[PDB]
Amino acid sequence: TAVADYQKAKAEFPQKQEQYNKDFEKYQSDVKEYEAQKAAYEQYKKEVAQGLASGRVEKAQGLVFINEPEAKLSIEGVNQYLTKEARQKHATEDILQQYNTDNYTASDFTQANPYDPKEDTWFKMKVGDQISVTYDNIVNSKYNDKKISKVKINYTLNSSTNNEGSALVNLFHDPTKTIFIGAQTSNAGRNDKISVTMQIIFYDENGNEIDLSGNNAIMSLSSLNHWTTKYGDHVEKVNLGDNEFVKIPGSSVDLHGNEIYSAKDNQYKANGATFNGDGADGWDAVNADGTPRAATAYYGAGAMTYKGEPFTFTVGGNDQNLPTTIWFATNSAVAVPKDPGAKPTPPEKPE
Ligand SMILES: OC[C@H]1O[C@@H](O)[C@H](O)[C@@H](O)[C@@H]1O
Ligand SMILES: OC[C@H]1O[C@@H](O)[C@H](O)[C@@H](O)[C@@H]1O
Ligand SMILES: [Ca+2]
Repeated sequence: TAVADYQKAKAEFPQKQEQYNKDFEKYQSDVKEYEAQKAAYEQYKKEVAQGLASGRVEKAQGLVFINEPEAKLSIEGVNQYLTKEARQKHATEDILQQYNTDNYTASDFTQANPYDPKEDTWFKMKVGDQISVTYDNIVNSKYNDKKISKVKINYTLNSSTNNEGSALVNLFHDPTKTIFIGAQTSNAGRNDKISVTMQIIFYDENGNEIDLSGNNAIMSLSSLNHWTTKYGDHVEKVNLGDNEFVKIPGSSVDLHGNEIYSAKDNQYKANGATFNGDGADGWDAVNADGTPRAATAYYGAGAMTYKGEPFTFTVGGNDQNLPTTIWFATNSAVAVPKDPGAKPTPPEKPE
């Protein structure tokens, strides 16, 4: 028994030290992350408490526009819907290949919408051609206690990364999930981009457009990834136009001119990021509904006071042949720093 115990402890000890080593490196990593989250949270709590500009996220928010799972689509200005057959044919493909516009041909598109208003719709957008999407059956949303009955979003593709002046769009029937857009990156040199200008109009129950001049419509501009690898210097940017930037404390995202983005890589700790974006517990992890999985989502986020005026998102920087994609969603779910909990404690040294 003493022998059994002894030989087991001896035999297991190498493994226990291996695991200890792993757990300690994790602890050291976790503490840097914890300190960062804690710093961001404390600054956020201060800004809310003291009424600094970033506190407007909690103090000025009159918009509730986060979950509209019953919304249905009415679309004007789209000429090239993806056929159901083509959608089906690409549904098993990896996301990048799904948005590789080189893998679609003209026979994959039709001028007649095959999608029910109640379902996510796929189409090719064309550079310069504004589309107008009306979303109604809006059940959960309001602005300053005006129930929202309908939302209209205009979208305009300004440029693409492909050489066809086009991008493939998955348009969510839920307007709070917005748009998933992508195209092949046809050219080398990382200087092409997908750029979409949008404008969102909310309507009240009487069908009138809602005046946002009370500056209570705080909208998320989350998941502005910037990664830099051998495969690209991929940067997601928003030009806020006449809307106002709301800085998220601790965020990698800041104002550079009238564009917001992360000036440095915010995707890989290996590239200097505070948090990794990738994986099920990376800062950029999302549910199918687009809702962040991660308390650290603030890190790749900004926000805006949305004044009802156009804004433009852009993504670009991929190397040639790596399709450029962005799920761009804006809604009232601003990603702010959250309570990181207890400081992680070092693991017990096995002895
Ligand atoms: O930035 C747009 C969106 O990108 C997606 O990853 C998710 O739906 C959100 O985290 C974000 O709001
Ligand atoms: O890390 C995953 C990310 O991929 C990017 O290409 C898209 O912009 C994001 O919306 C998503 O946030
Ligand atoms: Ca993103």
